[PDB]
Amino acid sequence: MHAYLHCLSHSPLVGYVDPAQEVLDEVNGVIASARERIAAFSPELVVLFAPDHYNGFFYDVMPPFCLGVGATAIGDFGSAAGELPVPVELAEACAHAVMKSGIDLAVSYCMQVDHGFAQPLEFLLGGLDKVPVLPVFINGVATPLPGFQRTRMLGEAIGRFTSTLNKRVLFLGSGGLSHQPPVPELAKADAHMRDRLLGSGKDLPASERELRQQRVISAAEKFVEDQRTLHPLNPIWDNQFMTLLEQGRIQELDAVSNEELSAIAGKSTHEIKTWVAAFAAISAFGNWRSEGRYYRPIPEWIAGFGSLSARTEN
Amino acid sequence: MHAYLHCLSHSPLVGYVDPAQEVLDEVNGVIASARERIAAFSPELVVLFAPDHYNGFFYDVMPPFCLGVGATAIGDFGSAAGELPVPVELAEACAHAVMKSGIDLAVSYCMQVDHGFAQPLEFLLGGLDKVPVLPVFINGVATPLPGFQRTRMLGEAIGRFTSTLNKRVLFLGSGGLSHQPPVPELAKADAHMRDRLLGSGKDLPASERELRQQRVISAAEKFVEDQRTLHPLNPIWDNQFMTLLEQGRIQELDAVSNEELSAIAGKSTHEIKTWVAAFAAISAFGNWRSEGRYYRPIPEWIAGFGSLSARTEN
Amino acid sequence: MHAYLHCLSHSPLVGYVDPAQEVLDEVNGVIASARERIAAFSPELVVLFAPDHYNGFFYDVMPPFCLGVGATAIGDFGSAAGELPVPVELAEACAHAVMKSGIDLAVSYCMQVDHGFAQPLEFLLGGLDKVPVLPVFINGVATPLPGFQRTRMLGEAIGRFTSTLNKRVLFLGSGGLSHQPPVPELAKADAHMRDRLLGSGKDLPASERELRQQRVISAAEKFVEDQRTLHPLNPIWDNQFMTLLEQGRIQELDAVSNEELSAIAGKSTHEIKTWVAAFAAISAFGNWRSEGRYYRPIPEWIAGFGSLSARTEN
Amino acid sequence: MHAYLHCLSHSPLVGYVDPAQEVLDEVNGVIASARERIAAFSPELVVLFAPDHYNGFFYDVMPPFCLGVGATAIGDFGSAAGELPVPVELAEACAHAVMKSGIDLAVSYCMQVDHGFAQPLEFLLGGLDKVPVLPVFINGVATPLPGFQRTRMLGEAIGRFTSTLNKRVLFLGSGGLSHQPPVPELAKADAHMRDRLLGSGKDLPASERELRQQRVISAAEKFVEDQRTLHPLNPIWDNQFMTLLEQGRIQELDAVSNEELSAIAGKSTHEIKTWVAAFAAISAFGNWRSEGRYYRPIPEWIAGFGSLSARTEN
Amino acid sequence: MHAYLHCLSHSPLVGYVDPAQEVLDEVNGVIASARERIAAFSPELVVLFAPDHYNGFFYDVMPPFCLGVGATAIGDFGSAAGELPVPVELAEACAHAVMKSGIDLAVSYCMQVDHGFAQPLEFLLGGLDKVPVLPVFINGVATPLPGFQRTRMLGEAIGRFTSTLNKRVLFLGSGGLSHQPPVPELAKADAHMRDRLLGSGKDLPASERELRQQRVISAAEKFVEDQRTLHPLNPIWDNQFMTLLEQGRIQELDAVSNEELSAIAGKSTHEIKTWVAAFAAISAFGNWRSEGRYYRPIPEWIAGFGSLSARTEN
Amino acid sequence: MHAYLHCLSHSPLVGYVDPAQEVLDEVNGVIASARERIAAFSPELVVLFAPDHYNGFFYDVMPPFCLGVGATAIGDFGSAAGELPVPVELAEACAHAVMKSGIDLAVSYCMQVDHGFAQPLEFLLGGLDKVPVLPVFINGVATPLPGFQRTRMLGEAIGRFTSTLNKRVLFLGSGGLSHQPPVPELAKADAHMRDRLLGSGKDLPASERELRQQRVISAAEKFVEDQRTLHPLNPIWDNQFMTLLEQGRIQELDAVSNEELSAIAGKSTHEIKTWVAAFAAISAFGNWRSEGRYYRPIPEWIAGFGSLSARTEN
Repeated sequence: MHAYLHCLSHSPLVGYVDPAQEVLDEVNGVIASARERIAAFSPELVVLFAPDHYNGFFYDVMPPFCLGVGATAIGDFGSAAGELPVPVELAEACAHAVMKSGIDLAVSYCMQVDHGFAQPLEFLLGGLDKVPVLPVFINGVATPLPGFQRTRMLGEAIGRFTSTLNKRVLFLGSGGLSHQPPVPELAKADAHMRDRLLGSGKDLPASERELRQQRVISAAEKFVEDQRTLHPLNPIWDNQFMTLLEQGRIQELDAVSNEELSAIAGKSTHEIKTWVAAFAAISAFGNWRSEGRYYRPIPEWIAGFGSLSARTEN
Repeated sequence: MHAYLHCLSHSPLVGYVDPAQEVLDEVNGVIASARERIAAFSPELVVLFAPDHYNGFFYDVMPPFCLGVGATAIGDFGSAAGELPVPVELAEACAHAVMKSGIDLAVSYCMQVDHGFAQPLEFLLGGLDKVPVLPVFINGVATPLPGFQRTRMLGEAIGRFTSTLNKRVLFLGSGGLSHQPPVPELAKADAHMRDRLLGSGKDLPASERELRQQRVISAAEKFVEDQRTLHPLNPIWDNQFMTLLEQGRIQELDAVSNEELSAIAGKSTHEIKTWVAAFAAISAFGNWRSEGRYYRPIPEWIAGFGSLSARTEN
Repeated sequence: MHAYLHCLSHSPLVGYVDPAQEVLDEVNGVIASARERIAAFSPELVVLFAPDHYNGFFYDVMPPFCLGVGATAIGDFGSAAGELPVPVELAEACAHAVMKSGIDLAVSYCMQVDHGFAQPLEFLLGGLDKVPVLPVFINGVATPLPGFQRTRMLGEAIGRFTSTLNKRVLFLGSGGLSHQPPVPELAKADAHMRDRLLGSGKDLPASERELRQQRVISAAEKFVEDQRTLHPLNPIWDNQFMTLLEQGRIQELDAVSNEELSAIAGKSTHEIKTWVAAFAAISAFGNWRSEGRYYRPIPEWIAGFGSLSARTEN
Repeated sequence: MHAYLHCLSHSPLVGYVDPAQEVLDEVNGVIASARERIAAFSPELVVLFAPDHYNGFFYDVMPPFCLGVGATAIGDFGSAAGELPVPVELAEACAHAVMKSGIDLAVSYCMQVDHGFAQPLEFLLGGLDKVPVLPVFINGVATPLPGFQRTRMLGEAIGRFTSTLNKRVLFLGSGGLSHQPPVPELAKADAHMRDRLLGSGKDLPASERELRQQRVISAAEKFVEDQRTLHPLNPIWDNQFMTLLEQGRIQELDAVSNEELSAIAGKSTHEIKTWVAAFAAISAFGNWRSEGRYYRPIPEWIAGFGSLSARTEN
Repeated sequence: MHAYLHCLSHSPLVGYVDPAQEVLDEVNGVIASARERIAAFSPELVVLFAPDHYNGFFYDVMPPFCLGVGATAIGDFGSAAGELPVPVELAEACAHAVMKSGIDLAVSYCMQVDHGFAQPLEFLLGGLDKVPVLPVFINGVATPLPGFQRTRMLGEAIGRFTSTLNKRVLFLGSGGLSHQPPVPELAKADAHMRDRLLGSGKDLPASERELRQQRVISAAEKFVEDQRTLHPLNPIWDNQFMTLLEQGRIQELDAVSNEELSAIAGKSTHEIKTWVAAFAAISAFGNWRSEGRYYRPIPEWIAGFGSLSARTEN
Repeated sequence: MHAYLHCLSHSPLVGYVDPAQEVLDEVNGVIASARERIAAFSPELVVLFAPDHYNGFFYDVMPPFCLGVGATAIGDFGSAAGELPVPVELAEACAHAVMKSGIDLAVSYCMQVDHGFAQPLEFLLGGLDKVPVLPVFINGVATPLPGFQRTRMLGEAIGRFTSTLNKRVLFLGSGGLSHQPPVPELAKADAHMRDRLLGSGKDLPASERELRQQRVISAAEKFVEDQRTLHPLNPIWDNQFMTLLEQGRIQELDAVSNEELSAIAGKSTHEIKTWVAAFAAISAFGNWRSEGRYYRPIPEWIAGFGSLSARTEN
């Protein structure tokens, strides 16, 4: 059995607000190197964990985990749009096995996904339709939120299921590190914002999407001006987190509460739960080891960019 | 601490197809007696487990468990319609505590409910708005389905949470016993039926609702003609199940697989999972004992009608 | 101690309905290669697990496991007919030891067997009378059925018994993978079909045998036309099953219920229980390893053909 | 829950060879007293363990345990003949549950039974058709034989299953104590005797039945002449066995091997395994206590007559 | 051995901002009743847990727990001022034993205390110098903060130590329930505010004290105007907490993180840790039971007033 | 991960009272060799455990452990004076993690330190500002005192925290071995000495500092005259202690009570607790080994000079 893992922050701000071009070159070089490593691995199946940003899931129903038997990228932020090559029958078998294993997993047959699902596929495989995909959505914005413990459990379940497919599997994690975009809050939402959150946000007009993009860009530029306008980045905790992952010590993450993490690093950090899931999955394939570790704070994009890869040693 | 529990089959066929009027009188007498016992108990908070019949939850997102912070009865089958008195803040606290306890529970702020939520409230409390409610939906129709183990876990979580509210609590279970209405299947669904299941079933026209009601009535009359046209009722398993509940031996239900139960009693039986949840909850209040046990097969209504109650011994 | 194991689907449809001749050549090549490997091993004793198809066991008495002290092939489907070289005294000792070990095993002194016992012997050893045999029948058609747990237990018992014979042992598994021939059902059987199932099926006239063969052939051709006329094949589950066997993880099969498997793959799949027994047996000889894995779905023969071998590493 | 148990030796020699008439009166008085106690209990369901004497089960297939979904008494020795009121659906559910529990239990839809099943019903209920019955056959003549351990396990399984029927249950044990009738042996059987044992013994002519009856009568009279012509009775072991049962210490019977018992008391003693099963069953109903203990050796009938009863203390 | 426990919110706003006078009367009645119960108990030693409000402990050194061998009330808010009758030698022995038991406890020989230590003594004993005292300070304002686990451990240590003094002991808890006064924050503190926090706050001029009092009064009046200007009160969590204490289930409080509590109820809630300590202490005296439970939210005083008492049953 | 450890006695008497100059040369050679080894290691972060001598901590508050977020050396005994390069944010994260781990740790933002913190930095790194520092103060003079058990626990907590910083870490221990300077005692302190101990000792005039220095020098010369004027040195226990450390057997130090050690070696020995902490820390980095062991009693300086180093084996 063989397995390859890669986790990568996603940049909604690509071509909108940009840092010194040299840094951009370094980032692109890292991306290309990872892409080449994967192409060398030549995967057959792609498992993709990713969060959403109020595009398909809304407060009409908000599950902690969802699995997309049918998915479609809506092409936000100029990202790719269209359907995704999901192996329906395999997906249904996976859902059945996971839920039997003791995880409470919603399913969906027409899922709407955004750049959070698009960018990793484009950057790492050069298109949406290259390889069969198993999109898995993890809530990371709307409280209450799943804890680290359950996320690890979910990762292990999917890992043990896929370990018996006799294929070469690639796991992706698409959550950025500590950062804070200007995300609306339901508690302080007005009537219209509440209505958008409740389920009318599937059909946002292009004007509203552009307005939200401008909000994100302006907040990012303000964060460039000062890190205290929002939660300043925490390089210390980022390095802590990645190092904990590398040493294979995810057990120790159970001790952290959700709002512990919210207080330390800011509420948008919960995206990183995707990473945890990914790593848990690979631990079901026997021993392994990491590589390609890279990190860099970026004032221009609120995010602290990071990337990591791991590979099973057969 | 004090707690009262009651489980009762729901009859969508009330006034459409009817048995010998004497049986109807006996049923109504049982209902009235239970109602009087509850009124004697004088509850302060009502926790209500119930299934759906493709009215608010559709294959756009289908969670195994959902909790309704905001709910509204749509008045199907001539049942009551309108909003429900949900204690918002209490509901949010409950959701937080449950999910922290290790259960993966979706939430919703605008839930659509049908007779499955209406009839028990009307019959046992004389109206929707009498007491604060905590509506909890459990999937029982669309595979994959939660197992008995997880349902018991959910019940225990809610039970331990509510045990510390220092109130008098009433638990309701609204799932009928073994039966089979003519429920559409997504696997064999046509394009239009699939579209209705995917999420367009929230806005079914009155013509479609009447057509579905006529389908149910006709299938019920056919089942009256013969029990082999569909799955014949299994009185043996019904009595087995109730007796297992009475003796407080729900642990032994873990050994049963979902499609074990489907094969033995027919796929519609999964509704009874609500009952399990209810009983698990009351076990968190200390010792207790049952009463009011009653059961009777009914050819006219596909269901095998049943009812049960239990009470904590302080 | 030395042991060799081989499992192979049996094709009642050989020369009746046939696929593209190239596929036939590939199949025969695989068979010949396995035969040569066995001939290299040069066994002294053959333990043979196989199912029946209503030929000697009938509802007069239907045991879950039976051991044939005396056996005779009746030459169905043009397969070989005649007696089998059973080492009587060794067989009786085996039965005694197995039953002492805690398995409830019927015995028989005049067993009637069909192609399910003939084809593997002919194809792998070139005749019925080449080597001493221990025929063991496992029920796989008439409910209730033994579970995976007990089948594994039986395999282990026979394995530990034979491990002390100081011989070179060959284990055979003769159950096909997921498929569905047109098997009669006692529940829906008419008076005559019920009478045939009850015990009068030992003396089926050649006309009835030919009629049943024609039923099988016609149903196979219909299944060629469409896989939904009956249960479509499940390549996913087949590969799952074989991979689980190869990694030596049969323990995880205990979690599957009989009608779990029936729902996933179709009721005829229960034949594969033979395979499980075989593998369990070899695990009693110390460490081992697999080889020769091969699989291919075949529309023409309802079966999904498969084959596997394993060998102890002394 | 309520349960009553009774075990009683069966006398094939009633009216053929008789002891002093006073002893006969005492025996009949004991029988009548037990009958009255049962009639006071007023059972709803009867579970009946009994052995056979080469009348329906023959070496074509010989299971250790069998359960009769359909049964018929053939009226041997002038005993009653006709069908038995078996609750088919309940029987099938019982078989399913037992086999799931981990016991390997054959089933049969047309079972032939003899006086061993008739006499207890006539003597204790006054007819075959008074109450629903669950006939369970236990092998006690043809080696290899089930051990005490497995018999206890079977009893417990049936007990826990029936405990949830919410009925009043009566358990019967119909095996005599230590004795030895002239039973043919397959090992020393001639060609004709072997053929009769193999399966042609279902249709024994009345001449052969009368010959076998005369053999039994003559051997009984010889045993009257001397207890050393066959195995002499062992009153010590009989009292040992009953006392062990009364104190609820059946666990200690596991240490006894089958041929330990054969050597101590004679090979026909294995019938008493029925008793063990019965007692195990009642232990699943909570605490209980015994009564009516009675024993007496009888030279005239080879058997050492015994009888015992027990009752749950609610 | 005998022990009495009482916990009571402290009101810095007494006579500054006042609610409806009837509520004031009810509060005073509760206080008087508790006082009478204590006077009936007639204690010999008083253990007093209380927080501070930047009056003696400052960021020059900020311990999690401190024990005052010598203490002095500075008479803030018009509360009493002067020394406290501390049994020096007993105090030193207590410190030694506690630290030996495994708790890391600072000590101080000249401690400055404020109304948080004064009001309970005046209200419950009618003066500072009535009974010997053991003042114990618990940090509840300056992060990082001790968790519930360690606080319980501290309580148990003191409890077991005092249990062997052969005296009648009274435990006091002086932390208010959920509320939020306008407390300065070091992170956002200016140069002067930081200097005051660092240790120059021991000698605050009367002008600064009056300014801080006016800040508290104005913030309280604003909170009267709206509960969202600061964190609104959480009656649900208050009742949760008290009920958990009453049932003797403080173990379950370990699962709560500090900033869990901060998020749910507001950062000032940490005062209630005193209560936990108190209860833990009494658990070292054998069984006990509660009484006098009382609670009431008050808009006028930001606090949600509460009071509770418990007593050992000898 | 990589870690280097070094422990070294501190000599307040440098240039005041001196031994034979050859011994001085040997000491300086050892110091230089250790310095070169460290410079080869090239550390990035320095964790420094050290005691105080009544310079910043006084009986106003005396914690067992304190962590200095902000520190300043006051230049006693002619040692260096000025600020220290403390990585504020890293320090706060460390404090949070340690206290969460279950250690009760005070914090301070303006800490005053003396030669006990200065000399090791100057001698081993050539200045105060070379590397980031984490000053940690351990009480070793004022009873009650922390035990060995808790000190080891503290060391382990800091070790596991720093192990995930992905840096190269240097641990320092700055406590001398068995000795006794003329330290004032609070119990026998007069009014003025008590006032100095209570907190007025932060602002000791240069005259008082010179007087205390002269007291130390005179007591040292008297100890040169005779070792019985104070507690004579215990070379046996010193070698015992170092050997126990080298073999990695610090667990066995838990059995020693504080005043056990006080009786054996004299009350000033408690300084060595720093060493214990250091070693515990390094044990969190995996295996390691010691070197550079050196010891020598010195009559002239009351101390028994010692030095030790250890290094992780990657």
